[PDB]
Amino acid sequence: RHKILHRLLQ
Amino acid sequence: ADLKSLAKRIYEAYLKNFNMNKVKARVILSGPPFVIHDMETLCMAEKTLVAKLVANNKEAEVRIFHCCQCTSVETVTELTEFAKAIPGFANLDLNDQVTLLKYGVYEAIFAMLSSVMNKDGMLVAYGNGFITREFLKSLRKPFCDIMEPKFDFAMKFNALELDDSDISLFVAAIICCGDRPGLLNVGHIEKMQEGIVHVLRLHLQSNHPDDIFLFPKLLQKMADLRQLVTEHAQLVQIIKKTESDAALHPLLQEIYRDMY
Ligand SMILES: CC/C=C\C/C=C\C/C=C\C/C=C\C/C=C\CCCC(=O)O
Repeated sequence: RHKILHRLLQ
Repeated sequence: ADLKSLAKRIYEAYLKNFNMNKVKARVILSGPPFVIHDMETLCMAEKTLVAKLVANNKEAEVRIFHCCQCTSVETVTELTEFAKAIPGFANLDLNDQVTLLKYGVYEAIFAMLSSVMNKDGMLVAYGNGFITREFLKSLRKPFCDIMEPKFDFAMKFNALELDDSDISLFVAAIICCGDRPGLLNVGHIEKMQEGIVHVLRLHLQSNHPDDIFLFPKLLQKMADLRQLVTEHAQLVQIIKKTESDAALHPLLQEIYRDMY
């Protein structure tokens, strides 16, 4: 549900 | 544990990850930034600083709001890197990392925005523009309502005379907040928060011996920021629903969605 934030966190 | 070292590590991460800090901003604000005080100078600044946006065009207020969102997107990215450098953050469940950032980024954004604001305006576009507070007030509704509460917060926040070493810890405390909705490991986050807040408390004692209430003042500012963000999100929803041309960037849509 937070694909971008989740990506930035990787 | 070495609290002085944790504070220095958080400060170093702040200096590394944010393009703007209070020292940089003050150098610029002291006197180069192109001054935006009316529609003529807005249009001139756009042609120099965001040429692609006016090479076609939307209403001036909608173009300004687009530049607002672009700034927020960039600051969210900086905050995510900063958070990943906060000692202990990376050990959290990835879902909790997302939750902490979702609820914390706009509180942190408006706290840090104070560093580029004075009573007359604010730095924009990576320090290359200065847009006046009166010009933003002059925009048509609802866009003239975006920035004024943020200036009001910043004037009182700036009167605290914090420096970047303080603000870095304050932003870390904003992010490391155990009462955000939907957290999975509340206990661990609360202990992480307790640790960061302890470092903040000791740092303020050392750095501001003149102001014995600075720590409780800053706790109150954290609560003020949560209210500011709740109200900001409400205005953004009004804009999203009534302003077809004011497209919301997808990262900001995912942050706002199901927030308050
Ligand atoms: C040359 C023109 C470029 C920039 C000047 C135009 C607009 C101001 C730019 C940035 C303002 C700074 C921060 C935005 C603060 C609040 C609105 C945030 C919008 C949001 O993400 O919900």
